[PDB]
Parts: sequence; C-alpha cells; structure tokens
Amino acid sequence: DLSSSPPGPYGQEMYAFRSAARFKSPPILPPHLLQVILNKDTNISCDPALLPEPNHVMLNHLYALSIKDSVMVLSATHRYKKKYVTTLLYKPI
Amino acid sequence: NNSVYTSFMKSHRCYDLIPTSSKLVVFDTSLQVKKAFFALVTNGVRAAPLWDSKKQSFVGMLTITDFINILHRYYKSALVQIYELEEHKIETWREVYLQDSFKPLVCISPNASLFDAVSSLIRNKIHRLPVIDPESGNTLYILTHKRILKFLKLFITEFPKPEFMSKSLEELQIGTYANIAMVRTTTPVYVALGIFVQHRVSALPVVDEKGRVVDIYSKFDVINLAAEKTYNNLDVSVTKALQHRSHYFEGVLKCYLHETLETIINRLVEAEVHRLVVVDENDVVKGIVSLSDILQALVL
Amino acid sequence: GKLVIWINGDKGYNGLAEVGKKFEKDTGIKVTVEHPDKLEEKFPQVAATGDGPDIIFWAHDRFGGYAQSGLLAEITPAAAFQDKLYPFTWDAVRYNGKLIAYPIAVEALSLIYNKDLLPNPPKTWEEIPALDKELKAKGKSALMFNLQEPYFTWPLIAADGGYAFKYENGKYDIKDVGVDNAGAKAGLTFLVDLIKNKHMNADTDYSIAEAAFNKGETAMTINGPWAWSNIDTSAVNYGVTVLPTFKGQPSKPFVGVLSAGINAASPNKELAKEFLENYLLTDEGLEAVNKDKPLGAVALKSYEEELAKDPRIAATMENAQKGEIMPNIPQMSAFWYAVRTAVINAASGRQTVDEALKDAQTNAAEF
Amino acid sequence: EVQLVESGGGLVQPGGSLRLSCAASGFNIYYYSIHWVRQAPGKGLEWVASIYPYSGSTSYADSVKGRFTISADTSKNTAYLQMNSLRAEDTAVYYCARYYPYFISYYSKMEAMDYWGQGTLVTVSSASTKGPSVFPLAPSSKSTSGGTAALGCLVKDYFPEPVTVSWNSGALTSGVHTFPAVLQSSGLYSLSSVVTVPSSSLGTQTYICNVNHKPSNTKVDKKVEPKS
Amino acid sequence: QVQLQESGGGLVQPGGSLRLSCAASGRTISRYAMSWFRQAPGKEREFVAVARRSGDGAFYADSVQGRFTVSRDDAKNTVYLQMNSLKPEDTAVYYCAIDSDTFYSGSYDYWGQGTQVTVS
Amino acid sequence: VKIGHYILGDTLGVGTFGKVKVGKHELTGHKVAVKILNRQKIRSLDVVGKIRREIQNLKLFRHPHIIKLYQVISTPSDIFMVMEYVSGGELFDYICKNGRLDEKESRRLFQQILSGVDYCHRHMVVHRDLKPENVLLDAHMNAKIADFGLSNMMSDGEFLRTSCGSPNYAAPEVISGRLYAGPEVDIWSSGVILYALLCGTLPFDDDHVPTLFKKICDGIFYTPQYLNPSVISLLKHMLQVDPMKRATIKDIREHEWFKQDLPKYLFPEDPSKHQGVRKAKWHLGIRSQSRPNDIMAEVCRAIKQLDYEWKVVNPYYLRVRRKNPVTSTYSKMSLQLYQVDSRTYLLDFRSIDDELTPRPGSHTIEFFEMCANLIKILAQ
Amino acid sequence: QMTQSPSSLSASVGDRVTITCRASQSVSSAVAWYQQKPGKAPKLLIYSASSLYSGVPSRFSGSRSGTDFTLTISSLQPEDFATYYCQQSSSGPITFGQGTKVEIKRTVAAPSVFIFPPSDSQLKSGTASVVCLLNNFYPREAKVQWKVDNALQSGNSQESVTEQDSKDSTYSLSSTLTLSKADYEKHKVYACEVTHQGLSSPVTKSFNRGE
Ligand SMILES: Nc1ncnc2c1ncn2[C@@H]1O[C@H](COP(=O)(O)OP(=O)(O)OP(=O)(O)O)[C@@H](O)[C@H]1O
Ligand SMILES: c1cc(-c2cnn3cc(-c4ccc(OCCN5CCCCC5)cc4)cnc23)ccn1
Ligand SMILES: Nc1ncnc2c1ncn2[C@@H]1O[C@H](COP(=O)(O)OP(=O)(O)O)[C@@H](O)[C@H]1O
Ligand SMILES: Nc1ncnc2c1ncn2[C@@H]1O[C@H](COP(=O)(O)O)[C@@H](O)[C@H]1O
Ligand SMILES: OC[C@H]1O[C@H](O[C@H]2[C@H](O)[C@@H](O)[C@@H](O)O[C@@H]2CO)[C@H](O)[C@@H](O)[C@@H]1O
Repeated sequence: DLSSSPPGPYGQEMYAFRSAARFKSPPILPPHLLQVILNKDTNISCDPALLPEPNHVMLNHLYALSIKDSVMVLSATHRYKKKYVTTLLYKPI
Repeated sequence: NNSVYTSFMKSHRCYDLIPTSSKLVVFDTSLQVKKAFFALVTNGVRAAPLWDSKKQSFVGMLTITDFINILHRYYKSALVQIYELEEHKIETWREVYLQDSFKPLVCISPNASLFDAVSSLIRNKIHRLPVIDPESGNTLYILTHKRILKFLKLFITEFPKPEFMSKSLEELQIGTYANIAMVRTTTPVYVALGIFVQHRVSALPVVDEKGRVVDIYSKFDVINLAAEKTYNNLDVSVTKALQHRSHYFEGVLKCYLHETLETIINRLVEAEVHRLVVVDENDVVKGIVSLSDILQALVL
Repeated sequence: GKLVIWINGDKGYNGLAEVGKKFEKDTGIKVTVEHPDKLEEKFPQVAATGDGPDIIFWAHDRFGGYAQSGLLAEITPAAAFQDKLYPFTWDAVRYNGKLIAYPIAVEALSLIYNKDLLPNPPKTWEEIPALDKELKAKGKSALMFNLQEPYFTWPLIAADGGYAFKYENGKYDIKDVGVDNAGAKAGLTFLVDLIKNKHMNADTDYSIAEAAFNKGETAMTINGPWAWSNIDTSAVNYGVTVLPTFKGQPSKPFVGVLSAGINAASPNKELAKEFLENYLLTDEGLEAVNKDKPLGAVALKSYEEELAKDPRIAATMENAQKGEIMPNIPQMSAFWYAVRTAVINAASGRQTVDEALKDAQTNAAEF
Repeated sequence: EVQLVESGGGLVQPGGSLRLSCAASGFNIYYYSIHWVRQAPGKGLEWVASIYPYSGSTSYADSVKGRFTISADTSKNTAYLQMNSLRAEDTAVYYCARYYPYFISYYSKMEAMDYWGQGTLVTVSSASTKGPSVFPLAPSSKSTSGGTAALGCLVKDYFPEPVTVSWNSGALTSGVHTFPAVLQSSGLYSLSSVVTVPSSSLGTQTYICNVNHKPSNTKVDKKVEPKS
Repeated sequence: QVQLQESGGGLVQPGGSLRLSCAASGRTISRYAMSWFRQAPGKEREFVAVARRSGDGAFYADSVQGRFTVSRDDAKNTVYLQMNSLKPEDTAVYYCAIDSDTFYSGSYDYWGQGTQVTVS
Repeated sequence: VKIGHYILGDTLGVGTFGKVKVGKHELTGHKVAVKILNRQKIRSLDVVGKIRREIQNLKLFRHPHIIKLYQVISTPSDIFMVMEYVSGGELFDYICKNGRLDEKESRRLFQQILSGVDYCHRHMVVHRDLKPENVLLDAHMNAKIADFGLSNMMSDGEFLRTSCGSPNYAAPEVISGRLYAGPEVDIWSSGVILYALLCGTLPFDDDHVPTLFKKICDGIFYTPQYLNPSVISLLKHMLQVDPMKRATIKDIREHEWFKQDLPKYLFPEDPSKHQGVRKAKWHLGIRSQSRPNDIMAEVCRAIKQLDYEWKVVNPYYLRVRRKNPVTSTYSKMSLQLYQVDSRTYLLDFRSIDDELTPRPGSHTIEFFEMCANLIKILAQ
Repeated sequence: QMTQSPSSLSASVGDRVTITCRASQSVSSAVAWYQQKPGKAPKLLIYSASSLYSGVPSRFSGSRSGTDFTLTISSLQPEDFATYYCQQSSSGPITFGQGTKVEIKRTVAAPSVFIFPPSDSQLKSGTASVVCLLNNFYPREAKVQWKVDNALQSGNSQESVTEQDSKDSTYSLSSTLTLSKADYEKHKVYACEVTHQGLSSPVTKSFNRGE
C-alpha cells in the first residue's frame, strides 16, 4: 500500500507472527456499533428500497446473517460523495 | 412543444435522481435461482444486478420478468414438483435463456444526463437499468420510470405548464389502443404467464364476461405466489391469486379519454402505480397508457 | 333359497315387508327387506361377485349400466301383463330393444307448500326472493330443499333450455349435451345468487330440509311423493301444485320410473317373477306400499283409476307430462355425479358457474 | 409345505446356557422375522425375542432385556436363541413362529404370526432326575346310600413330567380323571389319578394302579385296598 | 348389614308362567353374582339358576335347563326369573342368595328370605 | 375424461385390474398416465376410510426408479390414480424390438429394477405381479416399476386368479398352492426379468398350460453360449424353485457381477410496501471466543492459502492487498480486532477507496470477494 | 411397555360371543387373534382385527372401536372350543393378552365330595399328603379350604383342576395338602371344605385320626 505509512514497509505473506513480546488486548469497539451488532433499522412507512440514514462510523463494515441454507448473506453500507448505498450481496457457499 | 422538458432532462443530471439511502441487492451468478427470488421477496426489491465472479463484471439482470420466463418454461404440472427451479442456477439458466438473444448489461454514468437515461430506457425496452460510476466501478441505484416521474412532478411548478397538457388524451394518441392483452377472471395463472411471455406487456386488467374491470393483475402480484410458496400451484384462477391483497386495496385506477394529461399524471404519481386503463361509462377496456409511452411523448 | 329386497331408506319398506309376509304365508319362503345406504353404488360391486340381493328396487337410469355388465336378468312378461301396464313405462325400461325390469310407479317432483304460511303458491321462480324478503322478517323462509343432490336442482337449471342428452330417434346422443348452453348458465347463476344473497343455505340437504318443513320453518319445499307420510305425521296444512315457470318457460324435471330389477346371478328368478307378477303389481300389493309411503303415479292402470282422484298425484302427473323422461343409457351413471360435483362446487363458492359447467360438459358422457 | 421343527430342547440345569434352533423349511429366514414366544403351563403366551435379518434390527421384551441373545443364520435358515443366566421362572414350551410384516392389502398393514412350530419343552429345575413314589389312597368304609366310592392312586415326588398311569381291571378305562401335574415348592412333581367306581364292587372288584415312568425306567404297581 | 327381599309367587296354575324378583341394596351389585335355590318338601336344598356379573354366563340345573329363564337388571338392582312350562310336582319354597366372593367368580352361598310358590 | 385440469385421450395399455389412459394438461401439455380401477371389478370394502388410508399410504413412496403417485381421485364408478408418464414404453416391447441386449445395459436396467424392489421391501410392500410388461422405460433409458402394491388386490382375494390371470409370471410356490406370496416371488420375477434382459426369450414358455406349470415347477431352463458363466451362477442361485436357496438382496449385493458397475445412489443405506418484509438480525464481524494471540495466527493461516499480500501497522491492524487475476488493478482492505468482552473478540473489516486510478470491474463487489473467500476458510 | 386385558366367558354351541381387548396405550389397527387348542399350536384367525386371515372361514369376525379391539364368533361350531389370545404388535415390544378360554355350556351339577385318608405306607416314609376330591362339578370356579383341627391353614394346599370331559363336559379338582410325619402330633381331624357355585350349603368331610 503506497498510501499507508506502516512501521514495516515489507508487505510479505511470511512476516506475520504471533511471537511479539506485547500481550496487549485489542481495543474496545465504540458504542455506536453496539446498536448494529443487535439491531438494524428498516423503514416500513417508506419504500423497502429506501432505508433510514446510517451513522458515519458504520459505513464500510460487513453485515453477515445466519446461514439458513447454502447462501452467504453479507453487506456493507458504502458511501458515495453525498449519497448512501447499501450493497447486499448473496453468494452460494 | 417538448423543448421545456428536453432541456430540463439535459440540464439536470441523473446524480440528482439517486435518493439519500438505498438498499441494493446483487446476486452471484453461481447461485441457485430458487433462493434468489425468495431473497427478492425478503428484501422486497424487484431487481438485482448480476455479478459474474469468473469474469469480474456485471453480467446481467435478474428480475420478475425472468421469474415469469422460468415459471413459464420449466413448469410442467401442479402435481409434479418443480425440480428445475431447485436444480438450475443463474449461470445455468441464462446460458439457456440467452441462447438466441445476446444482450449485455446496459447502464449509464451518474454524471450523465437524465435525457440519455430515458433514451436508454425506452430504446432498449427496459424498465430498470442501474447506474455505474466509471471512476470506481460500483453500482449505486436502480432507476425506474416511477422515480423519474416523481423527480419531474416535484419540479413542474413553473408558469408554462400547459403546452400540450391541456389537450385531451385521445387527440394526443398517448398509450397503446389497438392490440390490448386481456384475461378473464376465471383464467388460470399459467395463461397469464403465457401472455406475459408472448407479448412484452407488464400488466393484465381482468374483465368479466361483459368486459367490466373488477380487479387488475400485474407482474408485481406474481411474486407473492413465491412468497406464500404457491409457486408450484399455477392452475388456480387469477381471482384466488388476487385475494392476497383484498383487505388492502380500493379499486382499479381507471381514467377516461376526454381527460387532460396533467390530471392523469397527478393521479399517477400520487398513487404510486405504473399504468392506467382507459374506460368509458360502460367500463370496457379501450387501451392502457404506460410510463414507457408518456416518457416517449415527453422525450420527443 | 329366499328373497332379499333392497330399496332406498326414504321408501315404503314396511309395505314390502307386509307383502313378503303375505308371500311367506302362501308358500313358506321368507322375504328379508334391507335398506342399505348408497345402494346404487353398493349393488353392482357385489352383483359382479355373484352374491348380494336377488332383486333391486331403483329407477331405470342405473339399469342400463347394470345391464351392460350382465348384472340384470332378461324378463319374460305375458301379453296381458304388458296390457296391464302403461306402454311408456315399458319404453322407459328398454335397453337395446330388450326389456330388463318391471315398472312399479312414476315419480315426479312437485312444488309442496305450506297453506298456513303461504295460501297462494307462486307461479314464478323470480318472485321467490321477493317473497323471501317478506318472510325473513317473519322468521320463516321461502324455499328449502336438498342442494347436495342434483335431482332437485335440475328443474331450475333445465327450465331455460338445459338437457342431459339429445334424443332424436330412439338413441341418446352422447356428444350433444346441453349443460353448457345459456339456459343452464342462467339457471346455475340464479341458483348461486339465491345462496349469495342469503335466501338459501348451501349446506341444506334432504334431512335438514325435511326437518325444516315438518317443523314449519319453511314455506315451500321441493321433494317427491315419498315424503307425504312424514308430512301427514307433522299435521302441517300442506298443498301440492305445479312447479313455477322460469323466464316464461316451465321447469323440466327428470321423470323417474321406479322399476324392479332381477339379478342374473340369482337362482331364485322364477320365485321372484311369480312374487312380483302375482302380488306386487296388483290392487292389493300396491296399496300396502302406498299406505306406508306414497309412490306416486303407479304403472298399474286399475289401481291408477282409483288413485287419480288425488289432486296431488294429478299435479305430479302434470309435472311429469311437462317434464322429461330420464335416459337409460350407461352414460347417465357418469352424468349424475358429474352434475352433482358441479352443483356442489357452484353452491360452496369453490368454483364459478362457467368452470363448473365446463367440467360437467367435459365429464358428461365419459369421465 | 412349511414346517418349523424346533431342536435343542429337553431339560437344563439352572445357570446353564442353552441354544435352541428353528429350522425354517418352506420359506426364507432373511425376509421374515422369527419371533419366539413363552407358553408357561397353565398361563398364556408371552413374547420373548425377535430378530429381523433384512434391516438387521432386533427386539426384546422388558423382562428379558439384554440376557437372551437372539441370532439368525441365513445360510442354514435357522434362528438361534442363545439363552444366558436363566431364572427358575423361565420354564415353558417355546414355540417358533414366522412374522409377516408386509401389506397384504392396500388398507391393512398385516403384522401377525402366520405359521407356528410344534414347540419344544424346556424344564428348569435344581432337582435331578428322581423316580416316583406311588402311595395308594384308601377308600373310606363309610359312604352315603346309593353313592359311588371314589378310588385313586397318588403319585408324589417324581421328575421329569411324563408319567402314564394304567389300571388292572381292563385296557379300556371308564370314569378316569387324570389331573395335571403341580410343581410344589421342593421342585419335584405330584400326580393324582382317580376312578369313579360303584360302592358295591369294593369287596369283589380289585384295582391295581400301574405307574409307568419312561425316562426313569420305573414301572411300579400299587394295589389299592379298602382298609380302615 | 345387608338386606334381601323377594317378591312374586303364589297359587298359580301348572303349565303356565310366573315371574319372580329378588333385590338388595346398600352395597355394590355389579361385581357380585345372584343365584336361585329350591328346597322341596321331603328333599334337601337344590340349585336352580345363577347369573354372572355382566352377562358372561347363564347357567341352570339338569331339570330346569330348557324351562326357566334367569335375568338381571343393573339400574333397578333387581333380578328376574322367567319360569315357563311349570310342573305340578315342582312345588317348593324358592330361595334367593348372595355371593360374597369379591373379584373372583366363585361363590359363598347364604339365603336371606324365601317365598312359597305352591302350584295347583 | 376431465380430472383436476387434465383432459384424457387414448388408451396406453391394459392391466390385470386397471385401465391405463393418457392424460394431458390443457395449459402446459404435460403428459400424465391415469390408472382406472373399476370398483365393480374388484372392491373388498367400499368404506371411505380405506380411501383415506390409500391417500395416506400410497403417495409417500418417493424413489427415483419407482413411478411416483400424485393423487388418488375417488369416483362413484371408478378410482383414478395419476401416475407419471414415460415415453419409452414397456420393457417387453423394448425386448421384442431390439432382441438380445448388451450385458452393460442389462446390468444397468437390472440394478435399477433391484433398487426399486429393495425400496419397496424396505417400505414393507411387495409387487407380486412383476413382469417386463409392468416395468417401463423413460426417455433417459432408466427403469420404472409401474404398480408397487396395486397387484396385491389380485393376490388378496384368491391365489387361483393370480395363476389363471398370469400363467407365465407365477411363482412355483403360488402354483403349488402356497397361501401368501412373499418377496420370493419378487426375486423370481426379477430373475425372469434378468433372463429376458440377457437372452430375450422367456425361461418358462409352453403352449399347453399344465405343462407350463410343470416347467415352472422344474428348476431347469435354457442357457446359450452368448452370456458369460459368471452370471449363470447368479441365475441358478436366483431362479431356484425352493425358496430356501433362492437369493436375497444381500445375496445379490455380495455377488461379483452385481458390484462391477454400481452407482452409489441406488441404495439409500450402506449397511444392511405491498409485499411482506421479514426483519433480519445482522452482525458486525466475526465473533471468536478464543485467545487474541491465536486469532491473528488463524487469520494469517487463512489468508496465506489464498495468496494475499499484507502488512501490519499495529499487532491487530492488518492492511491486506490482493491482485486480481483477470483485472489488472489490485484491491485493498483492512482487518481489525475488537474486544467487546473478555470472552469473545470481534473481527471487523474496513474498506478504503481507490484514489486516482479509474479501475474497471467494481470496487465494493471485489471488496465482498475479498471477504467471501475469507469467511469460508475461517468458518466462524 | 403396555399391557392387554381380555375378558373370560363360556357359552353354548351356536351362540354369538364377543371378547374385548382393552389396549393400554394408543395403538393402530395391528392386533391379531390366536386360537390355541390345548396341547397344540396357536392358529391365527384375524390378523388386523377387522379382516379375515385366509384359511379359517367367515364365522370369526372382528371390529375396531378406538382402543377396544373385539373378536366375535357367530355360529360357534363344536370344533371351535379353544383358548383365544389377544396380541398387540404395533409398538416395539410385543405383548400378548391374558388369554380367554371358551367352555361349552352345561347344566350345573352339585360337586361330589370324597375325602381320602393317608395310607400307612407313606406314614413310615415321613412324607404323607392328604387330598380331597371334587367330582363332576361345573363350572371350573371352586374354592377349597383346609380347616384342619378347626383351623384354616393355607399355603400348603395345591389345587389341580383338569379339562372338561369329551362326552360329559365335567370338571374334576384335586387339592393336595402336604404335611410331614412330625406335623401329625398337632392334628386330630382334617376337613376339606368346598364352596361351589351350585352347592347350597358348604359340606366338609372329616375323618378322625387313628382308626
Ligand atoms: N392502474 C392500476 N389500477 C389499480 N391498481 C394498480 C394499477 N397499477 C398498479 N396497481 C397495483 O399496484 C401494485 C404495484 O404496482 P405495479 O405492479 O405497477 O409495480 P410498481 O409498484 O410500479 O413497481 P415499481 O414501484 O418497482 O415501479 C400492484 O399490486 C397492482 O395491483
Ligand atoms: C401402468 C403403466 C403406466 C404408464 C406410465 N407411462 N406409460 C406409458 C405407456 C406406453 C404405452 C405405449 C407406448 O408406445 C410405444 C411406442 N413408443 C414410442 C415410439 C418408440 C418406442 C416406444 C409408449 C408408452 C404405457 N403405460 C404407462 C401408468 C400406470 N400403470
Ligand atoms: N440494465 C439492463 N441491461 C441489460 N438487460 C437488462 C437490464 N435490465 C433488465 N434487462 C433484461 O430485461 C429483462 C427484464 O426487463 P423488464 O421486464 O423491463 O424488467 P421488470 O420485469 O423488472 O420490469 C430481464 O430478462 C433482463 O435480462
Ligand atoms: N396489458 C397490456 N396490453 C397491451 N399493451 C400494453 C399492456 N401493458 C402495457 N402495454 C403497452 O406496452 C408499452 C410499454 O409499457 P410497459 O409494458 O408498461 O413498459 C406501452 O405502449 C403500453 O401501452
Ligand atoms: O341425482 C341424485 C339421484 O337422483 C335420483 O335418485 C332419487 C330418485 O329420484 C328417487 O326415486 C329416490 O330413490 O331418491 C333418489 C335419491 O334421493 C336418480 O334416480 C339417481 O340416479 C341420482 O343419483
């Protein structure tokens, strides 16, 4: 990644080891995600294609669903210059 | 004449046509066709731009018309289970259905004008074409004629409104009047599917033995048969197929030939429908005006 | 080595038991009278196996399909015995020129009304909802009859031009069926509209309509002469008149001739023939059945000469003369349950008039 | 031509393993499930075992669960009921029967036992083979007027079951009453056999009971005598 | 305490018909059986007929097998004896009895009361 | 001639107690085969509860080589049953058309017929009147058994009708006078079918009918040199006149000729606004209740197999990048681990936009293609 | 896992009998009926409680009323006198009925009571058993009791009733009361008292010791 400024500029498949001296826990997710792990809002009064306005932090993250059959539900609420899209993608397992 | 709407559609881009938020489905081409229309039931949207992972491009479009074609072709009997809808996939079915007609996916940049979008909807005989941003490559929204008239009617407020809007519907020759497709209320679902496949029509207003319209049967009503898992029983009458919404609707949005066009548009965009039937005092069918002919009159 | 009689449960079986006792008193051979349910269906399946009843009592419409399977014996009547009965009663039991049954009586539908609730009987089918609009405010009903069986619903259908099979010269045309014409569509449309406009109940059968008429709950009923004993038991002031006209045309009921069929597998043919010809079709034998439940216009002219004084039986004969005799072809056996299924599907609202009559037209002769 | 010949029966010691067979002749054992039943003397039938070779599934009653290992050999068309750890209560005649599980008609799933064997008699007793001990029953001198005098012989404490009794008056017998054997608490058997005779023949006619016991070779006679 | 009462019987003509009745109360009657006895003058007590719990068996004696008919009732708690083809020599006192055997078809017989049926 | 939405036409064939006619759907033109059973001809009990038992029992026997039954329509005169139609005709007509068949096709038909008889024997029903006139071919050259238990009405009433009605196809036990005809008649009829598929003629054929009964009772038949001796041992073990030595399904399944070309699916068991909208509960990432130092190694082991190019910034911040095979541009994303609690850890994905290059294909759909290959390998 | 319970009865030749079979749990129409002659094999009569097994004629008939299976024998021939068995077969384990026996109807005869004294041959052996005899009684049900020395002793009596006669249809009961030689010092009189269905007064026979 040219845009990235990493400590290590390698970008290699081999150099990823869990033998680091740090035993630090990963940080906590912000509370705005505490809604989207449990609840997603769909406007029943408007068109089903239309959705209520999502938050600015929940944009590019995946949204999976339990596999009732051989499909694989995954989506993300991407952002255009001004408009918001929500790309549901359905793929067989 | 049409110089006030043509310059309007050439000045205003399709970028303003996209709503603030929009749920959008895409389907993998190696997915089975049985669960795709059940997913269209669950999400509620009527269209899905197909993606081919083996080619890395938007390969096509799967819609209610494709549902009509598959339940007209690979449907043998009501007693026989429909094994073909289970076993076929989108990649398997499109190579059979697109054998004679090779039609690639048409689209438009969102930075382009609405005039080119209307001229690509009408010429290709397509109701729903998506938009694809050429800088990124992603799909944003699925345009519809209804969304275009909702974008127009909010902006028709200027002084020169009645160029030809004050004229009657019969003198303007708006709408198809010669070859009308009709079904009786006792006709089964499968003959309506056969008329939907033989013609390129989008709705069938049902009539009685006299010819009076009592209900309307559209392609949107067909997907509720897949919703309630009655897609295997296509031999029931259209009245039992229209009893799904009998506790909800009011009637049939009928208009007359001596009515001005702007009142028809104001009743059309307010009631969120796609077409109206023309009738008389005896309530017989004389034709159907649709959005693909109203925008055909406007685009000239 | 005995005689077993099967007759329908709404008939006079005790009079047949009395005639069997009068037979056992004179020769010693006992007669057992049974009334099985759906005996027109139970009879040929046991008659093909060589057992069952020796003699069957039913109308002539099933006897042709019984005769094509070889289940009925050829009868040999004398010329005086043919002279004692009406000639059209002999014509009704002809199958390919051969005689297959002894005629008993002629049954025809008539309009039966309550004189206390309705002193003037209607002459028009269309004014029956107009009468029912008045009668529902009084807690009564205009007309209730068996809608589950097509025999009672047939006159209102066939009044405007409906017919079972085309009869031109001694043969019924199996491909010319008039249940899909405009008259049958108008009749079944009116029959459905009686139910839709809450003038009649679709679940009404023979038992419920009989209990309604004996308790005085309805003003009119459509039934045969066999219910006259149950009408006399309930002491209702009753009248019997001509069925009303429909769109200027009279009703066309099936004319039913009750007949006596003899099983071909029975060794007791001679005893049965002597029993019938010496006891049943006499002046003393018919009145024993008539005292239990009235059969209607009998085929014996000597008893009919005294019987014709009853104006009820005179109106029954008038409806028979303005009616139509049933065909005796085996295609009637496919016709009956097809028209029954059409009437049940039209009355319950499961199918329309056009779909039910198209199913009746396609399943008319064959199925 | 179906006959179910049982074998391997007889008499066993308690705590001993027995294996009785059932030679299925006239049909094939792989399709039909051979079922064994228990018929106690005086009691009714009681189902004990089952093996169904077509699906390879067995069945067992609740009282004999996990103790009577049933086996079926499709090569010789026999059914092996290997019994293990038998109790004293399990003393009966064991019939062999085929079982028809198929639809003979459209509406009736036939589930009965068509063809039955003759059944072999297994006897479980801790006591060994012991010869009988006949003792005469004395007719009482006092009697009612015009009343017959009952005379019989008592056969007590014998094993095994079949004892045939005979008298010395004639080969043909009249007024005979041969009772079934009763199993007393000591494991052995008892037997009575009375003959009704007129009371006037006590001083003139004499009777001698003949006790015949074939598996013990005991042929003892006992002259019954009217004595106070 | 148990009670017992007979009824019927008297100076009747021989060869005709006569009915007898017997009843008890205060205790369960469906699970117990009833019986009839005869005691001729100059003779010992003799047996006539018995009736089981729910109609399982109708038993008689050698002389009264084809002449007498015994019955019982569950609602009025009575029994009936239909005597047909009576004889002039069968004049005796007729007894009713109570079987005290519980849950078994055996009998322990005791007679409460007897009436005097004297034919002419 | 009108049942459901099916008109009737000509007569396909005749049966022992059934008239087979062709039905045609008036809208689709699909061919159905109706089977008429006259109640006048054979009817044990006419109670409608038995018809209910037929509707419950007969429909549920679904097998890819048994003709499936669709519905049993009742009628005062007859009984109609709508079986499926096959355009290849009877097996006996195919034998009379083509004569002797190849061994590789005769075994392919014989395995399907035996797997159709074994399904019936597992579901406790026999087909006593089995013959090459009661097994059909489809368009795809398979084998279909016509009537599984419908022949039983012939057997139930009297065994003499079975011998008189079908003298050729009748077991030695049945003509000898056995009461109940079990699965040994099925094995004998399948042996006669196998001899018809291997030689074309019938093994027990005579003009005089008691001599034909004697020929069925005799355990000898003709054997040409056209067929290999590996199958004549199976024929001698299958066509025994005594049912003690007659073969079973297991005794064919352990034979050498039967196991040569056997498809696995023959035997089920190896051992003997207007529209409604249902709300969905979406999640955020991947919820793994393990140690955080092991989840990163599991992610690395997952993405190492897919040939990706990645670097890290934090010990739990991984900016991965893959080059598309057909598309010249490359796609980038970023994985990050989150601690929602001390038990479970969440793996969250984030995309980054292409700044300057007008890349073809799609951006977000290739972003979902960078994740749909990862969820399958992680399986969490 | 369940149980069965038939009735028990006795009737005459040509009589119409019926035998119920109350199933414990809810079963289907999978109940058979087995006729077993004494000392023979149980012959099958009706396999699914409603339809006749081929062989034995139409005299045997069965009806199904929920979980109360019936067996009706119209026109009882003089060959159909045997023991009938209900048989449940729908579940996993198979449970037979208790088994009903059908006896021919007979006129009631008073039992003939004859007491048997022990002989002196078995007195020296130590094991002497006293027995009382019932002759030509009817029906099978009788109750014997040993009120020995005016004391009802139970537990040592063992009854053994035989089958009915071929020409007389009469029963015969034998109850063996076993004792020892040392038990006769607590013994003066022995009494076998019997209470029959047709015996009006219970009669017992007592013989004094040492005569
Ligand atoms: N002219 C009309 N009169 C009465 N009802 C109508 C008419 N046109 C459409 N409808 C009803 O509106 C419902 C949906 O409308 P339609 O079938 O035209 O799809 P649509 O809503 O236009 O789809 P989209 O919103 O995606 O363009 C149908 O169920 C139909 O019954
Ligand atoms: C028994 C059989 C059937 C049945 C189902 N399909 N079917 C088909 C037939 C049939 C009868 C005659 C046929 O004609 C033979 C000619 N065909 C077509 C030309 C090439 C050779 C084969 C073809 C098929 C007969 N019966 C049935 C249904 C119910 N019971
Ligand atoms: N954007 C597109 N580009 C190319 N073909 C399309 C496009 N959209 C739809 N189609 C084709 O047109 C058919 C559906 O058209 P139409 O009937 O207008 O859809 P709907 O039923 O949603 O109105 C589909 O079979 C599809 O192959
Ligand atoms: N049911 C119908 N019968 C005849 N023409 C129709 C029907 N529905 C739509 N059309 C015509 O089809 C054209 C396209 O409209 P649409 O099908 O709505 O895209 C217009 O000319 C309509 O008038
Ligand atoms: O349509 C039903 C039934 O009607 C006739 O049978 C009648 C008949 O009119 C009466 O004589 C009497 O028997 O009542 C019957 C039924 O209620 C037809 O004769 C019969 O074929 C038809 O099924």
